Amino acid sequence: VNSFSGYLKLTDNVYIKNADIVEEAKKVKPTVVVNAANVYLKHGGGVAGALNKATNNAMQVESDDYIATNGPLKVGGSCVLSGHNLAKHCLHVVGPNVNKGEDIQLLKSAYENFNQHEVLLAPLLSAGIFGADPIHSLRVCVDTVRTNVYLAVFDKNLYDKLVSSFL
Ligand SMILES: O=C(O)C[C@@H](NC(=O)c1ncnc2[nH]ccc12)c1ccc(Br)cc1
Repeated sequence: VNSFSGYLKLTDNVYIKNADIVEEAKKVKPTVVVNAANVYLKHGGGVAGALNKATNNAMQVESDDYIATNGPLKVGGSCVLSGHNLAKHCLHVVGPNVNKGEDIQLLKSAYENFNQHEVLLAPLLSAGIFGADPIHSLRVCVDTVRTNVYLAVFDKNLYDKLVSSFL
């Protein structure tokens, strides 16, 4: 038993809701919240900009130190950093950004990072400003992630569509 509430069950291990991941995070304090990161951990907009804003820019300060030490992530890769006031940990996962021309097949590799964590609150990778089809991101998620994933979908109209087209 865990503390997520109002999610619809899509599969044995994937759940979905219409929620603001920032607000869901501040209420659940999940062990892991997933950031929709880029390779530079520059959290300017989308989910990343919102999560970072909710941390009063502490996420960005920590991220800049990480990059200065380690260099950029790989597309499809991830790193674990602090969750600040939102979670114990933030898993920064880089899905491919279609608006940069990155290979959508890397989306499966991105979701594989979720399997290193028993339970996660996450957005749909490569959705939103990353330019991928969220219905596809959902199919890859379901077919790749084996751990328990609680997906927060900000847009109500999209949430209803994700639901009604799901197989
Ligand atoms: O859910 C959606 O509409 C898709 C969109 N999501 C979010 O912008 C999101 N999601 C959850 N909480 C949030 N608070 C604020 C934004 C937000 C998205 C955009 C870019 C990438 Br890359 C991946 C996903």
